[PDB]
Amino acid sequence: PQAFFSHNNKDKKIVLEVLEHLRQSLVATWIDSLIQQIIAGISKSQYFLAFLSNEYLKSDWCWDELEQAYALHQKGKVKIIPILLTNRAQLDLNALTDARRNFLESILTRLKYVEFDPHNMTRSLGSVAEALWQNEAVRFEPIRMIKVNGTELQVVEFKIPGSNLPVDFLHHWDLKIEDFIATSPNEQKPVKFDVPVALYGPGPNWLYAFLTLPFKNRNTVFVFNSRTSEYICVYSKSAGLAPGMVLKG
Amino acid sequence: PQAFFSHNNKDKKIVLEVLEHLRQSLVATWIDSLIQQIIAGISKSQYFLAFLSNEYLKSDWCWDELEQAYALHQKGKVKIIPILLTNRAQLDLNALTDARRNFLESILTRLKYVEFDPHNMTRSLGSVAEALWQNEAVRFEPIRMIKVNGTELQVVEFKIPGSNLPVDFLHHWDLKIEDFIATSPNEQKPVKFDVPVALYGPGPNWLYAFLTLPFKNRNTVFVFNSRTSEYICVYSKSAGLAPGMVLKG
Amino acid sequence: PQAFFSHNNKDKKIVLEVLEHLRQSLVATWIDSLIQQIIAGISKSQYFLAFLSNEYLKSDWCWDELEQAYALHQKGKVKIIPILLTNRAQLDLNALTDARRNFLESILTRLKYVEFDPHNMTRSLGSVAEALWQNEAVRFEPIRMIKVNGTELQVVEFKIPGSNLPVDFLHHWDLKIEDFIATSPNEQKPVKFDVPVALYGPGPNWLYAFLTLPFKNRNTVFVFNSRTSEYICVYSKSAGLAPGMVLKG
Amino acid sequence: PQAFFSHNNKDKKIVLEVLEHLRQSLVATWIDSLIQQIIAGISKSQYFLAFLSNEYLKSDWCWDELEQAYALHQKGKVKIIPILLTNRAQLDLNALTDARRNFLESILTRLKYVEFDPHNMTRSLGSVAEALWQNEAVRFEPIRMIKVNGTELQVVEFKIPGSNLPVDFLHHWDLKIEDFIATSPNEQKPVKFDVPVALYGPGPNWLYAFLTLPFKNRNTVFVFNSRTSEYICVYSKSAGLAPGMVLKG
Amino acid sequence: PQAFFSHNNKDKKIVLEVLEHLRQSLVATWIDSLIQQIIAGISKSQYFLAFLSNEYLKSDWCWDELEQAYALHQKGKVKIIPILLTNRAQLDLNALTDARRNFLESILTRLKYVEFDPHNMTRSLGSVAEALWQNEAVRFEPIRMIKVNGTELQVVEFKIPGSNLPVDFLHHWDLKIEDFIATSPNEQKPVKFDVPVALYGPGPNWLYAFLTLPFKNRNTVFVFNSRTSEYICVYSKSAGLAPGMVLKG
Amino acid sequence: PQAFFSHNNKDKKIVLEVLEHLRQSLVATWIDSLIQQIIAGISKSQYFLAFLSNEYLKSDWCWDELEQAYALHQKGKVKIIPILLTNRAQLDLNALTDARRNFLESILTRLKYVEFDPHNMTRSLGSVAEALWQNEAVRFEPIRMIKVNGTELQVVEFKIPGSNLPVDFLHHWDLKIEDFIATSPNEQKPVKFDVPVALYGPGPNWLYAFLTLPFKNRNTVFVFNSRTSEYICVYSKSAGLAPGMVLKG
Amino acid sequence: PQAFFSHNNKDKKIVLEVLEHLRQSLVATWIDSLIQQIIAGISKSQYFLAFLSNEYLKSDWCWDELEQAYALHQKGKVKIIPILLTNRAQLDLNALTDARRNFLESILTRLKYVEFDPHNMTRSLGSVAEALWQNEAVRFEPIRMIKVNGTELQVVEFKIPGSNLPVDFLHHWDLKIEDFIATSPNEQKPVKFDVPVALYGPGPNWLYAFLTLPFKNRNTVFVFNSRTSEYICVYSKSAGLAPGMVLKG
RNA sequence: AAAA
RNA sequence: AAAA
RNA sequence: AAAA
RNA sequence: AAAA
RNA sequence: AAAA
Repeated sequence: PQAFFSHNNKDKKIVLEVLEHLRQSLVATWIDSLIQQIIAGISKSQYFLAFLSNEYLKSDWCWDELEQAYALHQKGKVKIIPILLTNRAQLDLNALTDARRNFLESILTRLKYVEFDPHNMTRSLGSVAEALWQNEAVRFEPIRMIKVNGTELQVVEFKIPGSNLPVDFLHHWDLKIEDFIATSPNEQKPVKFDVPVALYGPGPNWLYAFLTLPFKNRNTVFVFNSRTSEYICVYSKSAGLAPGMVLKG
Repeated sequence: PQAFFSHNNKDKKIVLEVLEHLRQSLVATWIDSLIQQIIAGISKSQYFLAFLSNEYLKSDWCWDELEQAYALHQKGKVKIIPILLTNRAQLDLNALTDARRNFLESILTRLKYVEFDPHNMTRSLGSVAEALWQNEAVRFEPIRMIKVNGTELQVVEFKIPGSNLPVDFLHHWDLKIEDFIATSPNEQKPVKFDVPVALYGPGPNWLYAFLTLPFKNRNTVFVFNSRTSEYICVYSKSAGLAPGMVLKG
Repeated sequence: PQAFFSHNNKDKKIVLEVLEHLRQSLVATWIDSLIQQIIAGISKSQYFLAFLSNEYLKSDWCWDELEQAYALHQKGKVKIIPILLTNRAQLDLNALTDARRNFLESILTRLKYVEFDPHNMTRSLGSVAEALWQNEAVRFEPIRMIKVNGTELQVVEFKIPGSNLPVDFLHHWDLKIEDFIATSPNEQKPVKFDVPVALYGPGPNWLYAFLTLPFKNRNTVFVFNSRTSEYICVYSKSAGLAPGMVLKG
Repeated sequence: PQAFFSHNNKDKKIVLEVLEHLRQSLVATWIDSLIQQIIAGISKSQYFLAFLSNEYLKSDWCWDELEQAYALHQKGKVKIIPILLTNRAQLDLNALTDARRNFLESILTRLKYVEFDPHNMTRSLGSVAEALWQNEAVRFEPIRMIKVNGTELQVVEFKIPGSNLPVDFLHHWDLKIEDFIATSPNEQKPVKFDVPVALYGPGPNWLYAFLTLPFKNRNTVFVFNSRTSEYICVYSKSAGLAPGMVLKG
Repeated sequence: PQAFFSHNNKDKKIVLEVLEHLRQSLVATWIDSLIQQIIAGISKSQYFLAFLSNEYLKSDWCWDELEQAYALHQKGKVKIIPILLTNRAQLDLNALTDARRNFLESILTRLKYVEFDPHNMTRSLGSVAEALWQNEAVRFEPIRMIKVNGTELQVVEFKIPGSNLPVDFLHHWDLKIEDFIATSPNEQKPVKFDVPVALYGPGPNWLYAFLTLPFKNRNTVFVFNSRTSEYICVYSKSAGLAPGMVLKG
Repeated sequence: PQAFFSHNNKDKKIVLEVLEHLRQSLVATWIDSLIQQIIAGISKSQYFLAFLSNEYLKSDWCWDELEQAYALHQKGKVKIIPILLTNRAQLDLNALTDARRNFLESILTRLKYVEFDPHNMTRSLGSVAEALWQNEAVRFEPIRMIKVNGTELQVVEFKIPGSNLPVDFLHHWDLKIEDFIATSPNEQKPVKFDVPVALYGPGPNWLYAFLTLPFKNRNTVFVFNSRTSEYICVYSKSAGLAPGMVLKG
Repeated sequence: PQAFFSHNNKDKKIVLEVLEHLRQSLVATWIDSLIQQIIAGISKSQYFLAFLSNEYLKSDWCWDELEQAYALHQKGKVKIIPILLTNRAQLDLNALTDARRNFLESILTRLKYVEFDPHNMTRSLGSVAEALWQNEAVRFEPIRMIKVNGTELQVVEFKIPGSNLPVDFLHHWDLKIEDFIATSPNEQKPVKFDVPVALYGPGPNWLYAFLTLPFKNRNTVFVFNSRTSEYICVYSKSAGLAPGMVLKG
């Protein structure tokens, strides 16, 4: 799923680490218009991340985007997730005009908002991630760079809400993965360059085949089997790795 | 009230934000002598801001000015507010001569000093302002650049010690306000050019009359009435503003 | 507020004295058409003074002016205050036509009239003034040339019926105090030229701010503080009058 | 309570001194229409005063005013009290028409009247106040200029008929003290300007607080305590009047 | 009443809440010389707050302050209360010299101290209040905000030691309330800005009048009557409320 | 503004003295066609002074000039001010035919006329100027021969009706000073040759600069400042007249 | 004001650019004797710009010039402003003779001097102008060329120290504008030839007048009015403009 | 009239 | 065979 | 009239 | 009329 | 064959 970030200029510091955190969660991002890019791809387009803040509301340029963002939000192409950088109590509602105020208090109630606090980032980041995935198909936890039995790998863990997926789910998905693979060691990407990749999480056989398949000629692939709770190598794109060696988890 | 700033050029990096914050507090400053300018105006001349530091006391010129400043301070013409850039414990007291040392500790104990800390910026500047307003009449908080109900205005805050003021207090005041009004947008002044000016805080009616009058032909003036706790416009020097419109606060 | 005077040339001896007393009461006066001047300004345009007299009812030009005034009075844009030059008993009703008698009786009975007698100037002038402010907001009193502490002053006394005013009340006031200030000693104006002006009577802070603000560069202003019950100087334009003098009252 | 005075110009000498007497009893008095002023305020609007006299009944304009007042008085919105300038025996009933005589005879019997005699001013004035206050709430007394211990005070003495009030009495109490205070020494008001006021009469604590509160910045306030039967200064406005002095009254 | 705080900066963290709790008790607080500030106002000047701590007893600068504080306490100008941050058993009495030691034990026995602890903070806070209010007049329990019947309000609790007060008690009271009313919502003070205030507690009528009177144009005032036990509105400064409503307990 | 005079030779003795008075008011005059001179310059070209006189009604050549002037007035190019040499009652309307008697009554009733009596010469001149400046912008008063402090000075006084001017006013102001100045002492002009001039009357600074500017190398200029109310010399042209002298007018 | 320059020929590179900026601030300079030129004009002769440098102290012909300037400075004809080309710390005081050295340490201490350094042109040039007008009347900021709405324009910005000027201040003023007007584009002058000049900065009307007259037949004049904050044209010396358009800021 |  |  |  |  |  791709995402759009609308935020005020005073908050570069508090945006990218949210921006980056979503990137390691394999969520496509585009920071910098945003309105015409809404009409792109599938009906499951994207979620508007309105980084609501006191100084954000004093920018009319920021306000008009949120106006058009909600204007086509009702028609169903997008749902807006407004993250309050500050607590709802001390949002300065008096400065806005009555039309602006009534428009703000509308969406804040009938549509669920997420509060953000820089002091406790861990629960703050998770709240946005949970809000992002709340109305979604199979989840995607951030990539963990872990070490097992002396070898290094990055694990891609995905959680399936409920138990079953639609049989034709892959037709409507929008998470082609090959653009998340780093091409150079210095390049920052969710998947490190030439680092072994492991898939974790229970799921159907077609889901697993759909994920490792684009990894050919890119990275060694590891698969986790619950029968013995271990990782299994399927692709050997680097020396010292054989297809089928086992790592004890 | 005017203020004279005595300092050495090594601590230049910190003095401007001290006086810049002080200038928004409707406090006149005079950095660049200071001795002969003491004898000017009313017996409520000024306060001597001696920015005491280890390198400050190492300069013979920086010492003699304080000597004369204290010499006529005993006559009561001026009071000195000592600012310690470095905490008193690590002050290089040994480098001074015995006559120099005995003089320095004399003012330090019998006269209250203000401890300064670059890290705790907000509280430290408040303490300096507090000492300035400690022995003064009605206070003057720094100008807050606020916007309320779609219109942007600069507010003026004043706090009165006790409950009452002398009837002839305006006779002995030295705070003419036409020297704090900006003439051009680029040059800095406590009162921004053409920006609506607001008066807040309880006070006598004659105090209000003395303040709004010099703003004629300069800026739109706003007054706060506690009966409805809202703002009232008295002067309309700009388009789109009518005398008597009410701002919700 | 402005006022339109309807009178016959034999009553010219008395209208100007009424006009002057109304002028000294800070009421704008318009003597010399009047019909099209009615539709100008806001809904609180003026109050029509019908100086009813025996000869006034004998003029065809004077009759039709009243009729159109009443025609617009029904609309509520203007109202007519009938001032009786002679007593109602001795009014020449027989000479008038049947329509004129009925029209005169309709306005004299359904709308309260004012009885005027040359013998009692003080009460008659006050009743004329009282009828002007009965349905009006905060009251104005004639300017008084009063000398206190050996210093000459003029007073602008305003009385508030009900001790409460609308918050946006000034938005609907029709009076520019500048036009009442004389630009020359020979000019006839409610406020004399270079004579200090004093404000008296209870009122909100914003009313005091609005009233004395246009006085800048025109006259020195004084206000009343009921806490100590004496006048205080707030403006220094004349020689020897610093801002802050206190004059007992 | 408000009061509307209906009288003939022959009794003009007597009504104002009756009007002035009721004014000192903190009764709002309106002399100068009267019909459309009935529809204003609360159900306890006012008490119509019919100054019945031989000449008064001889005027058609005055007669129809009483007819309208009684006609809507049967609705209970207002009550009329007849004050007889002449005694009932010598009233000119024969001059009245049969409908007028029956109408006057109807009201004079079913509704209680008050007799007025010029020689007995002291008794007659008390009866007028008693009739207004026989069917009314907490009663006041006319203001007395008394001097205790060399201090001038104006006692506002009040009485409670029954020593029991509704707990929400102040909700419908249409008595605003602000309008009864003098803004100038020459102003005719029940409360004189700058003269300290004194509260007398047993009652609930909150009743006092409602009365003294508007006096802030207006007059020095005194309150009577029955524990020592002595007065207490609670406001310090005039010179030398500290809040807390004791007067043996 | 006023209070002066002398302490060491390692105890600066814990002192403020005691001061902040004390401020809520409508008790004037002065933290930051002090020795010359003792001679001010009436003989009931303040109470000295000696926060005795093991760190405190090692400061020569802090010790000598206690000397003149105790010295003029013998004259009866001020009475000192010692607050022991640590329990008396573990005070480092061995560090002090003999002369300093005999000084400290002397003031500990003949003068009542208070025992303090940070675990049982509530009782510890109450004990300090009791010591201050033991020798004082009618008490003042800290302001509490209670939402009764859907309207927010604050209660000013006052309790009278014994049963009565001197008739001239108001003269020497140093508790003018205006020093405790906030002017802005953000700035902290015992009385919140624009919040309705209520007076609850038995007392004489003049005491009630003296309290609500300074609140005009500041906050809405409520008075408690024990006859039926609700709050009675006397002042109406906020929209939606009128003087006369009742708040059932 | 321009002025075109239409009159008969019988009133030539009085026409030029009215023209001279209007010339002294800085009004441009053209005496001796006029019909084709109407279409010249700007829309606010001039005002037709129709000197209505009985003999003028007997000269058909004068009649036809009025006919087109009315016709061109109807489109708004010019406005006619009819001046009555004789009063309305004695006007010879009977000798005029039906078409002409209907012609004049339309102007006399629908358009305001000016009454002129040679006896009240001063009032007549004022009414002529008053009508001329009634529909105009800032007015120009007659220039007086005033001596102050031993200096001969010609003062130019103006008055702003309403004390407000369009900001772009100078673009459409058809008032050039250069043609009102005298080249030789014997030449008749509103401005005397080589006599120093002054500016008086409140107004914007750009208005003052515009009026004095054409005086370079022409006359010595003075200005009036209301701060001290003394004339200020700004031009050093005549001998002994330095720029900067103070003239106590 | 006037200006005399004292410098050494090695520092020719810097002085003329200091002169160039000072000339742009409308100060006439005289670089190339100087001693006899002091007795010329008024008591406010000029400010002696002593460009102190290491080599300047090494020229005997340059030194005695300073002594005569200083010696006559005691008479108050001129005040000397010393500019330090190099810092005071490494000034070659040892090379100078005892009399010469003592003369230098005299002037350097009792009169304020100016430090100048290459690396910062802007502060160095501003500080020179700052001390240039520290003891002088209304300041004249350097001429700046600003094109507004497509119209090229040069602005002369002047600011008044304090709030008021002496009424006869123009008598002693030494800023004859005609000496700063260019006659040809090629030559350099503070005012560009044929380029319109705009007047900016609050001030009295007469001061505004004093500057515009010397511009007639020379350059187009513009005046900034703060009522609406644009520039108003009063003189038309160039085609395409006639006095009166508005240049919105 | 010291929560009337 | 889209870095085999 | 000391945020009426 | 001291940026009206 | 939905971590076989």
